[PDB]
Amino acid sequence: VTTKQWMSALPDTTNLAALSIPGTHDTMSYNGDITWTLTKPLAQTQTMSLYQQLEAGIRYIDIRAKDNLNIYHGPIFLNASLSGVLETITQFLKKNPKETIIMRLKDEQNSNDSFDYRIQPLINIYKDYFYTTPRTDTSNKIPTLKDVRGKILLLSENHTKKPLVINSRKFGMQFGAPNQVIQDDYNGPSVKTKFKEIVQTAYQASKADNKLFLNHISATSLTFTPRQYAAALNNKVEQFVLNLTSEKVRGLGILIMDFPEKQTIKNIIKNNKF
Ligand SMILES: O[C@H]1[C@H](O)[C@@H](O)[C@H](O)[C@@H](O)[C@H]1O
Repeated sequence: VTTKQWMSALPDTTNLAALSIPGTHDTMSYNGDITWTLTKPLAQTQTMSLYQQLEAGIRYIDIRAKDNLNIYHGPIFLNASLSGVLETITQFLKKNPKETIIMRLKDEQNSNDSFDYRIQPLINIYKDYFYTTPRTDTSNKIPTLKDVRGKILLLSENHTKKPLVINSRKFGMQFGAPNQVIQDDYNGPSVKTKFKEIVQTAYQASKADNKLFLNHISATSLTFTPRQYAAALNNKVEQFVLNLTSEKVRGLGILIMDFPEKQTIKNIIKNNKF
């Protein structure tokens, strides 16, 4: 099967939590302004553009914005807007209608509630492309592929600490909600330690089927760049996944990476059953 349409080949009845999904950390940090090129080794986390990542099989993206609706990496402008991102993602789903995309949307200045209101008009323009439930529904249950076909599962992260509610509909769910387990030890861990946490989280992910696992392979430190961690960790993660596939262990959750190589993404995909 093609990496461009790998989810379409999966059974409609499969739960989102039962899959091994390749994703990218700080998805848009593959280009940026002058400050971006000056701090390139510290800030860059990807080489492939958004459309290229989607075509390569990535189904989980990490978009970080500010109330001006532009994409940022802290104080660094990434030469992209949320509209441009939304249009790209939406075009991909229109072309490949069975795929689904998990999208973490973070506010870079978590000090304001103005982010929630400002993004609403833009998100509303693409309402037909978002997985949505009624406001009253607090079921929190993880959807089935049938329900998210050709749609975006939004994971909101901002000051309000609540899910994006536009009109009477609740858009996606809250990032960090009780139905998702997150491993995000980014703050300078040793390679050995980081690997243990990745492996432990993947192990726990296999035993459960009622929660979403966001397992970050990514990290930084004052003396080790994202590029350096990826070069050490990605291959180790890849071989671990290859092994588990032999033991018939599937549904490892969302493996969120920096600088993922095409072959690595394919092997994570192959962990699912077709
Ligand atoms: O710099 C970190 C890092 O990128 C983590 O992966 C992300 O989850 C945190 O929100 C962010 O502050």
